[PDB]
Amino acid sequence: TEKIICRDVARGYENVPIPCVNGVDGEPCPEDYKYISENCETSTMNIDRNITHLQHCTCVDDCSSSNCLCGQLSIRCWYDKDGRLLQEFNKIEPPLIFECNQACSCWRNCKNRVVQSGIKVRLQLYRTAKMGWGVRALQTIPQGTFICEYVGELISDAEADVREDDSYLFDLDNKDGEVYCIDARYYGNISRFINHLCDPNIIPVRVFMLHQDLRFPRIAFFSSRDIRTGEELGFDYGDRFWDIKSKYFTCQCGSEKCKHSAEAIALEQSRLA
Amino acid sequence: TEKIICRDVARGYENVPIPCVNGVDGEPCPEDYKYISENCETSTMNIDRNITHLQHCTCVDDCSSSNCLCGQLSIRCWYDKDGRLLQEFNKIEPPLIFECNQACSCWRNCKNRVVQSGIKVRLQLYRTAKMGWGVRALQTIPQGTFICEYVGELISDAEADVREDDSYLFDLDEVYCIDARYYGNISRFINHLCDPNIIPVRVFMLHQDLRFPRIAFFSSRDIRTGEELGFDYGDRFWDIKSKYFTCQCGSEKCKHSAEAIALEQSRLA
Ligand SMILES: C[S@@+](CC[C@H](N)C(=O)[O-])C[C@H]1O[C@@H](n2cnc3c(N)ncnc32)[C@H](O)[C@@H]1O
Ligand SMILES: C[S@@+](CC[C@H](N)C(=O)[O-])C[C@H]1O[C@@H](n2cnc3c(N)ncnc32)[C@H](O)[C@@H]1O
Ligand SMILES: CNc1cc(C)nc(Nc2ccc(OC)c(C3=CCNCCC3)c2)n1
Ligand SMILES: CNc1cc(C)nc(Nc2ccc(OC)c(C3=CCNCCC3)c2)n1
Ligand SMILES: [Zn+2]
Ligand SMILES: [Zn+2]
Ligand SMILES: [Zn+2]
Ligand SMILES: [Zn+2]
Ligand SMILES: [Zn+2]
Ligand SMILES: [Zn+2]
Ligand SMILES: [Zn+2]
Ligand SMILES: [Zn+2]
Repeated sequence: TEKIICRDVARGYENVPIPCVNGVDGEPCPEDYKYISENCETSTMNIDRNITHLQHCTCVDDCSSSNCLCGQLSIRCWYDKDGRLLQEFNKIEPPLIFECNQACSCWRNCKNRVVQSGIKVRLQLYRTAKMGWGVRALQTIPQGTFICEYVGELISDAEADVREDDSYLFDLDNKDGEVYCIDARYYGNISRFINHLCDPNIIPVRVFMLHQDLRFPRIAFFSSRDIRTGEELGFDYGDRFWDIKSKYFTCQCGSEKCKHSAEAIALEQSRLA
Repeated sequence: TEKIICRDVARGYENVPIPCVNGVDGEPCPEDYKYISENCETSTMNIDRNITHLQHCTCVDDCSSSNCLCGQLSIRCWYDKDGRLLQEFNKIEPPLIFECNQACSCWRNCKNRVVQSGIKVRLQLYRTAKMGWGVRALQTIPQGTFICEYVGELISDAEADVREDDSYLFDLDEVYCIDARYYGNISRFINHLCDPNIIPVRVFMLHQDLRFPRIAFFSSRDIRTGEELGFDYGDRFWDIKSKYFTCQCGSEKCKHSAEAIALEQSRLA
């Protein structure tokens, strides 16, 4: 039987509480980590926070025009009037998003500040059947809605390379130079509990807000389709993760489209010869 | 004969709107600065944002216990149940206040997060009689209430020493400064009073880089509606600006007026 174990795993560090339940086994509100709502550093990253380096807009409306420079650096501004991704949004090739910032002319409440406004939808940390902890929606979520940000600790590839647990890494794809990661292992928000789905229902988008240091995009998940209450959430972890993790365990998403089940895995070894 | 010029000079960045009114002359909503709710940088200040260098507490309560480490770092926690300073607060030389942080065990709603929770009282930017713009209250403000932070651009004393205008400099105790000239919030418009109803306090929140305390204003006594806010700018400012102009605070205790500046000029010779 199900029961509210933690009333709010975010200790009210979010716009809404995110409670945790377990109706599958006897594991408690996990506490092998620290909840944070915003990214953190351990080493010196020296994010460029130079207010003059900020590409801003001069809009004096609600930034709903196409003349918003902030909403040009991403071709179009990709948010509708209700702060959803355009139905025509490039869901496979997600461009960089530059939200309005503190150098802009617009008001804090313009139409180009979705991600920076924090979680809005009601989420729940819950015990899955076969994947441990997972996240699910306690409400329908229209396609294109912002769910939550992938928050954790900022580290270099050289740091990631030598960390015991690689279970909670997230790659920040940068065109040039050195590469960086978010490790949600020791520090993280709700999103650290999102599982991999072979048939995903959210997508990550690299976003820029209070700063535009291309080394460190913030990662925001939006719903790639309508989501029915109670439905588990999950993005595609991609092959990097699976190539490493397969020999240790097997996908359990269950989707017939499953590309990483013990069955589909062995089918390709069988297809080999 | 008073007009409302900006609905909110903070462009909706504060918890509340801060409107501007002019009942004196024909000067409009000031617009030769950028309004920001949080301190900004131009050049790198290399603040220490390392979460492990954060001294945290491990309370499970609302941090009311005398056992909250954060509280102790400040001698004790100086906030009452409603977030106001204690009547027994050192108003002359106030201690640094370490608020709870993101590494603390406590909840975001604990008793030790006043300043980080933003402006609560209703303020208004208005045109004074002889002091240009000023900030006044729209409500009574109980003593020890948190008002606003002095927000601006962090600069070294080397940088400050060669800034054209030194009118929006606020000093921290390596020397660094907040210059609210090109970037600032409502506090950039608080005038100087010889009878100051607010005091600065150095605070730490998301980080504990001691070079960079954030500056919070609290009422030093009760404040009636309409009453103008103002803090003693200190003698550094006046020993510079005296020869340029003189204090118009209007106080009977005023110590920088034309009268006073001449009274001590001759009270000597
Ligand atoms: C970032 S964590 C997600 C939260 C995790 N379920 C937990 O309870 O901590 C990812 C780890 O959860 C498990 N996991 C996530 N998605 C899975 C999936 N689709 N199938 C099987 N295990 C999965 C694996 O142990 C994986 O290394
Ligand atoms: C930090 S600004 C205060 C905002 C200023 N009233 C304005 O209109 O922008 C400080 C400047 O305001 C004026 N000022 C502030 N306090 C004053 C006082 N007590 N008497 C006269 N002028 C004052 C002087 O021009 C001073 O250099
Ligand atoms: C270990 N060193 C590095 C270095 C870099 C640049 N990226 C990564 N990324 C990485 C590696 C392994 C992973 O799983 C085994 C993952 C993922 C972890 C779970 N979160 C979803 C993304 C895949 C990411 N790791
Ligand atoms: C110009 N260079 C420097 C360097 C340093 C370390 N401090 C300062 N502080 C300073 C100088 C002049 C001031 O007024 C003329 C002020 C003040 C400005 C207005 N705000 C009230 C505090 C006094 C501060 N200035
Ligand atoms: Zn705009
Ligand atoms: Zn903008
Ligand atoms: Zn905008
Ligand atoms: Zn699968
Ligand atoms: Zn505490
Ligand atoms: Zn604390
Ligand atoms: Zn606390
Ligand atoms: Zn005076």
